[PDB]
Amino acid sequence: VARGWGRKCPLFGKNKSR
Repeated sequence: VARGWGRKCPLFGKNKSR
């Protein structure tokens, strides 16, 4: 359900996690 891990999931997408 999270095709955009880089954004959705933080642990996976630290970029968006900030």
